[PDB]
Amino acid sequence: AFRVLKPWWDVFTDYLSVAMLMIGVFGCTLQVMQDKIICLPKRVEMKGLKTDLDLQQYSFINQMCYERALHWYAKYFPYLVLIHTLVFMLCSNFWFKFPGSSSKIEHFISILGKCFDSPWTTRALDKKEGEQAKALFEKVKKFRLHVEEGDILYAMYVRQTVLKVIKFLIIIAYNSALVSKVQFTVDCNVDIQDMTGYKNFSCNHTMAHLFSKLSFCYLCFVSIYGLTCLYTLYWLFYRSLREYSFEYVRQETGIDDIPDVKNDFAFMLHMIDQYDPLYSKRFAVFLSEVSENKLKQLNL
Amino acid sequence: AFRVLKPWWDVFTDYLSVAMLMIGVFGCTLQVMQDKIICLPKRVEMKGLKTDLDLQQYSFINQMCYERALHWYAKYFPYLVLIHTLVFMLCSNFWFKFPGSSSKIEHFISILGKCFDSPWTTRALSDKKEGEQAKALFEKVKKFRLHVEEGDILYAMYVRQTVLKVIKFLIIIAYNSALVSKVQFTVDCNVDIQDMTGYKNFSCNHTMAHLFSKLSFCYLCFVSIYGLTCLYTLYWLFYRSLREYSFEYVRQETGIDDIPDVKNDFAFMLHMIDQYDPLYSKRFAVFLSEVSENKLKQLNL
Amino acid sequence: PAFRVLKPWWDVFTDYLSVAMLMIGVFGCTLQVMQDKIICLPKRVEMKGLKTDLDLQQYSFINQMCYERALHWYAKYFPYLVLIHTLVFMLCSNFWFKFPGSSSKIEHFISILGKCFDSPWTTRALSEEGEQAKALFEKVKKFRLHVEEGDILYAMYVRQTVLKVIKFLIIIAYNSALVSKVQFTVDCNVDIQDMTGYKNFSCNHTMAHLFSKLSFCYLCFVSIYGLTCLYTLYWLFYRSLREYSFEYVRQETGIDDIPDVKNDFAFMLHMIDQYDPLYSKRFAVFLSEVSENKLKQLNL
Amino acid sequence: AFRVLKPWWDVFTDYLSVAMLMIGVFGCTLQVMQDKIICLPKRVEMKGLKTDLDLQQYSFINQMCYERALHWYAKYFPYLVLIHTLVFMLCSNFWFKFPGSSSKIEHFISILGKCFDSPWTTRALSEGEQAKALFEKVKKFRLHVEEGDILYAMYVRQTVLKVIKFLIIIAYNSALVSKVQFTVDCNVDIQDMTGYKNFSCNHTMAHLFSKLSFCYLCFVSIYGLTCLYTLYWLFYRSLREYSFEYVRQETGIDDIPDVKNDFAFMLHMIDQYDPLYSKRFAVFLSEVSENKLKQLNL
Amino acid sequence: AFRVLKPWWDVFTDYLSVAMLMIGVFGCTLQVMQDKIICLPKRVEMKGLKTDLDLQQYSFINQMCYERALHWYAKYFPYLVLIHTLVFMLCSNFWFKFPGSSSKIEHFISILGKCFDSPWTTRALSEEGEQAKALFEKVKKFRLHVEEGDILYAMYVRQTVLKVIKFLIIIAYNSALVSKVQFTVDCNVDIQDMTGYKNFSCNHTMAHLFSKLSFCYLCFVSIYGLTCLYTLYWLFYRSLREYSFEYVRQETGIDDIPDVKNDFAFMLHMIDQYDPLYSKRFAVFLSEVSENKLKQLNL
Amino acid sequence: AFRVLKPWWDVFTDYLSVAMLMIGVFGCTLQVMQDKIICLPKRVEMKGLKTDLDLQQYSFINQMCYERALHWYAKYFPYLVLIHTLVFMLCSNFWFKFPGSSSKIEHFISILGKCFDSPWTTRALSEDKKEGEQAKALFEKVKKFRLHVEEGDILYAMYVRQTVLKVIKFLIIIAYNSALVSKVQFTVDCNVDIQDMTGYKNFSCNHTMAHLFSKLSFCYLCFVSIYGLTCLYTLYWLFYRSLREYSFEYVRQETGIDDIPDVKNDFAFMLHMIDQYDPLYSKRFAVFLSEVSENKLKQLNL
Repeated sequence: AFRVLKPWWDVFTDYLSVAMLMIGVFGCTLQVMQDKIICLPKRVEMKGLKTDLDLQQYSFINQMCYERALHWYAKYFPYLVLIHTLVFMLCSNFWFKFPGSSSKIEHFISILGKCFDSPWTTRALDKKEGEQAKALFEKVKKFRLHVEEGDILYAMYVRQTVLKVIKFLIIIAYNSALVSKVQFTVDCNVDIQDMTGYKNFSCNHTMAHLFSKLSFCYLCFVSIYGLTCLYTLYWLFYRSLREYSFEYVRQETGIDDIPDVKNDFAFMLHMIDQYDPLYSKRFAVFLSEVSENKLKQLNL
Repeated sequence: AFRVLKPWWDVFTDYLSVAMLMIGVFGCTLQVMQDKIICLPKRVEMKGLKTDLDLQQYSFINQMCYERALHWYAKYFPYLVLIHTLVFMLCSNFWFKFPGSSSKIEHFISILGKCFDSPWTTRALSDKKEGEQAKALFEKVKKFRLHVEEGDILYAMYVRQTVLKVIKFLIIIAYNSALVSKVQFTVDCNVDIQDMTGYKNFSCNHTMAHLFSKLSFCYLCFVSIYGLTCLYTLYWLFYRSLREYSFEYVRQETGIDDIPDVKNDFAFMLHMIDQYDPLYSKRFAVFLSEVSENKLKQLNL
Repeated sequence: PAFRVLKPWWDVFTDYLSVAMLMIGVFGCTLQVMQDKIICLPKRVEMKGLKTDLDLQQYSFINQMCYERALHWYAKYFPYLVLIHTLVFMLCSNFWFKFPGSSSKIEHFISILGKCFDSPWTTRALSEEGEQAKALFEKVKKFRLHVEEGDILYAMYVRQTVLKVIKFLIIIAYNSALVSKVQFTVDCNVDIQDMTGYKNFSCNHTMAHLFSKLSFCYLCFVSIYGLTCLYTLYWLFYRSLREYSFEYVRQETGIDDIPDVKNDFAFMLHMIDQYDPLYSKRFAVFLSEVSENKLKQLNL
Repeated sequence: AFRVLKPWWDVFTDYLSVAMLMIGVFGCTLQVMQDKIICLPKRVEMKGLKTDLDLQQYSFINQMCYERALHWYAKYFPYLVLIHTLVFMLCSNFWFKFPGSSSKIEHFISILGKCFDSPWTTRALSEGEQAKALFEKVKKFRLHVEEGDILYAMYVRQTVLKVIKFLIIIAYNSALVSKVQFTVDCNVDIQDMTGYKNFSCNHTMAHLFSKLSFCYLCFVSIYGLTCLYTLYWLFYRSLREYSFEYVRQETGIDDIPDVKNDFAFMLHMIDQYDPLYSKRFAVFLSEVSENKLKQLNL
Repeated sequence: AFRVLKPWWDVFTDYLSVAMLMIGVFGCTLQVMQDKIICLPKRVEMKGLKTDLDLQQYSFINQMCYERALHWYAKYFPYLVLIHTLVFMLCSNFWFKFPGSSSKIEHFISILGKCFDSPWTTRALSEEGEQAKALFEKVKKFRLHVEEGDILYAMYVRQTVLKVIKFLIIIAYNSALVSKVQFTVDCNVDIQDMTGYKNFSCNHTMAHLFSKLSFCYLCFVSIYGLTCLYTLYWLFYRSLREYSFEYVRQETGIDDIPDVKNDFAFMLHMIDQYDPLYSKRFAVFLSEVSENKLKQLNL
Repeated sequence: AFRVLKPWWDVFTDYLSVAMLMIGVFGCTLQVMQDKIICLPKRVEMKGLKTDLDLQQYSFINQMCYERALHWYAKYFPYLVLIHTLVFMLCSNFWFKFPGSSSKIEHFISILGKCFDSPWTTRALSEDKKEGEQAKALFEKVKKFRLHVEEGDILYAMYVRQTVLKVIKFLIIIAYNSALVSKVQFTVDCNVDIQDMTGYKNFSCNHTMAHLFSKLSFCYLCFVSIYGLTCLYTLYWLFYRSLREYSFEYVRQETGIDDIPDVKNDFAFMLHMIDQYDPLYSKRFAVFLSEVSENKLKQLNL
């Protein structure tokens, strides 16, 4: 379970991602359920000017004008938003499922769940209990040795953060670059004259008020997501958390003989701190020696 | 079950927000389907005049008019209502959802639950496990009184939340009241798409106008209620100093005149939870006297 | 859930009729926006048809101006008014377990009723363990010490029925005074005479002969439901339910000491009794000093 | 559930397969919607030339033009993408769920899981009935699976075929992705009925189709590169043998046997998921452990 | 459940049936989604001739032409694919759901299940007793009931023969008249008084798409034919009318179990195509010395 | 469920009938989805004649022509198929659902289940106080039910009449379908008289969905013919053996316990019809039907 294995960063990131997906879906829905460009030939008691063009030559005119006079961004913005949202979504689903980094999370979560609600921790401040305590101590030592050398628990996190930050920067730049070229009334000087007669036509993209407005809203939302990502990166460069400073536990437990948590164990403890400040205490409790000997002696 | 600390105000808030969201959804659904503008040129057995304009010049006329004539409010009111309603709904839920502030409320609620159910309180109100449980509850009460009674952080967050809600309510009422007088039926569009189409001035009729305007008033009305609730809210936390309680009535009630008058976060939480069921306060304050510790020790002894 | 016994027949009939009225309102709104509304034509006063010579957008301007300033306020937005009134009635009916004191007292009473209805010791005493009887007795003291001190829940149903009756009267008045304005063929004289060309016009509001009939049906429902609330006046006005006197149980059980409760305990007891005359007998056992003394002696 | 027996050459490939299925679905949907070709007869302040052709002869013109004047790839690209994607999925599907050998894989998985948490495993690292049953299961595995070939060959072909398919897909969707254009120049002979001989056509979904085709080219390149790396891994380890050296030297047991053929292949493949079940299997397969268990049976 | 009797033939048959049903569904979806034959009257600065005929007359022309010009395979092809697919799918999956052998299938399944995880079976094969004796006696009685009568040795044979015949017929028809699914044809309808013109040229819009799904379906039919031919070859090239527990005698220790023939032979031989050792788990009940040893242990 | 109370005849019947319903449904779809008669006015390098009729006068022409020009069978075929299939399906299951005759079948099912595998049955058929109690209870229940049921004929009359009605309906369906199947053609000729309004009197109509209707009707005739053949065969097998008296002659001769007599009327019919599912429950229910079993149970009570 990752409910406790998710800092304050990755609930706001998740909510903003879901909001972006909803915005993109609505934009694409409006793009599909519309009429798009509707162009007519420029003519350079009132009475209308009878253009005298059929209902198929007008379909050809509109088709050529759309994909020869409307810029790149204005015509596919929902697709670009959807793709970038997919990138920022499945760039935060790797380290929880990447190759070789799946079993360790489950093992650590199982250990944390198992070694939490026991009488020994409360009594810190018959044969079955002692045997279970010794088995838990041996398993904890074996697991801590297991996650002690190959530490894919910061490289994955740091890499995910770096990719997220780079994507945020590029997305903001691109979005703010061309969001000035999505206009309503374009002047398509498309030259197909041997068939449809008229030379230059004017065009009026239908959905170009929701396009710019949705682009501004999406740019603001992506700005918030990028600032949150930058702050999360800053927390990753504010203090070397590759080892844990088990000073509070050692001082306020009376069992100050446990080794200091380092590498993946320290990373997991620091992350769990954002959930509840007792899981690392539980691991340290089932990470000592004198208390283990006392448990063995009380087992008999 | 963080429901004990949610007064009648936070109960009406969810319902009013749901009503506003439903109104917005219906409005957007209506604006999506029905053809919006139907504009025609003007003349600025009586036979009908023949304009002689095709079925694409008519669509261009309609598209230009329904983007250069109809005002902003009438064009996009449902979206504004949806955004404002979502913001208002989110604001109230961000008092206990503050990152890292869920712990204090959870501890207070669980400690109150453990204090309101033990038989030790009734025994003191006139074995072996009883004294141990009473002593452990007293120790937990001291620990919460040590940590959960450190600073008035929570009472400094609800005040800000209520102030923000009031400011938003004033803004929403002002904007809607000022600009809900420009959603009209027969607007006049004077657009110079004249060489292309043929005629200069025209009249337009936003089909889904007389409905939307009516809906607006409903929203305005609903908004008032929410704002009004906030008003009474900004009288529970303003007319009295809710950061220093006084459990003198309960102490005189059960006889033990030894439980002190709590202050700061403990006082705020007690005085806020009391309005839901004003009896758990006495039970909670009961496990705050040295008589309880002495009785637990003697019973254990 | 678990509230099936807090409803006399009046509540059940009201729920059924309200569901039906909501269904009718939904169907009405679907019809009101499902098909072609008012169709209007311009009055023009060997056979030969008269050629009006009006296009297919001039006609839509005519129809839209002549079906928003000619049909009366009832005929146009009728189904919406029906839906609004149905929702108002539903909220008025189901607001007995939402207010704070209502929820608290209802929770306490429901818990006590569930505990007592499955009390084997109650049946054992009624035939002529250990501290479970004492726990039940303490729970009963808690219940009829918190709940049985005032009529907090007794005014809620004392006002909700009144409000529902007033609303029923108002609805009958409105839908019966303005139900003669839904006429099929209306005459609209709108002065859109320069744009379209012809001044006066006649209109047929196609979906009228159905809708008007529907209104009658709606009134019929809002009649029967109303009368139901009327009888709910009697059970709240016939004899003072402020006290419940289980005098019959005293003779039928052999223990002439069961208390005669009053106030909100009495109200809830009488109402639950109207749902089923089986909970009172079972719950009376843990309400007498004789049973407490018998349990205390049997412990010895 | 075959979740452990899946190297890095089994996760990214599956994900890219899902992506290919999605791209094909979107393309097929788009071709289902929209209108396709819209063609008009050419002339082989200016009033437009009145073509003056009915509304059914125009449908005849468009129907002829979009059948005799649009290239094979561009006319049916989404269907081809879907078919090729399903084909490349099916081959990988039977790799670990082959028709007539799924029993062996499940048996090996069950035996490995049982051997993972043996009570004597920790004792050797530092009550005989369960150990005896596990020893019997291990003996059954050594008798049946170790003598059984024709399991590594399946995982040889289920990577050999995909490489050829990837090369062919790149080749086919390489050249014929320059003949998916916008405007064509149809010159058909329907002149006695429609009236005009040569006409110009403008396929509607062509730019988006070209973009989606380039995207599918990139994703297929990724999948093919993953397959090529997997094949190179198979061909750059000679991993049809077992050499219990690390677990033996780390435990001290001097009776660890060497597995060949199917057991060796399974060990080498699962050796990417976690290098711990191999130690448990080696411990269960050490005859000194069996002798110690027999002595302790007293 | 009954999946135990499912050789490679059953897997291939189920898969190809799914594929054929998919192709037929995708065809009959488009069979009426788009518009069928668009036909216009032939005329037997370029300027377009004006036909001058209304919309209803054009609808009548199309209706007469695309029912007097398009061949009995170009028009109702998807329905033919669907009918043939249903026949070739319900011809199989009839052994397991036919009265007259459904009880036999149930008895075979129950006998397989009962003599599979017997507590004494572990001891007997590797090296409580009353239950094993009861199961053995019940199995023996069931075998004696099913000993005489090939009520199951001919059902599968006839099903395979039927599928072979249908495969040959389908690969004859659908490959002999796949030369008429075509684009523009020449309708020579005679409706001249009403519409106005005699000879018309037509274009069946979904032509060079049906004539490709046709080759796809012909390939799928060929594949299912190959699988059915191999199954038939397995059926009538080796003597499956009598089993042989030769390996059991030389690999278990009880050299007195007889060879069950007829229905028991067919059921055992078919099961052996899925997992051989399972038969061994029942072979312990095929020796009377096993019952004697069980009685001795119970003694 | 009395699935075992159903011969092969009703195994395929309530299957083939299902198929019939399917065809009907499809037809109804192709009756409401696709179009119908598109009739045009008759005229008794050329240019086409311009009829000069609008898109509503053509609607009135088509509506009158395909209501007074297309015969009754072709106008509504599919509804007839659905109704006839419904009649056959309803008459199919009026045996085990009628009021006042479901009880006997349920009692027979319960008794057959009790006696199918009973330790006393095996003990008597091989060559505990609870065992004796169960055997005595079974013998008492069997003795009660034997007098309870086998007095009338409410178990053979129902099936005989149901088969008779099904055969009659199959005959009628074949007659009607094979009779008026030469009146579904493409080009019918509507010489209607609406000329003061439209303008032309003699017009020709071409029912759009005609050939598909003829093909589906031939299919339905074939399937109903198969069902009729099955009904006829079952009828021959039901009225030739005189199943009102069943004697376990085979069981008596292969067991030698000549104390179970021959049942009569309804019990005989129920046993003989159960004989078409599994001839193992028959001997099982026959075993606890002799004085020897009750006598042995009474002796074992001591």
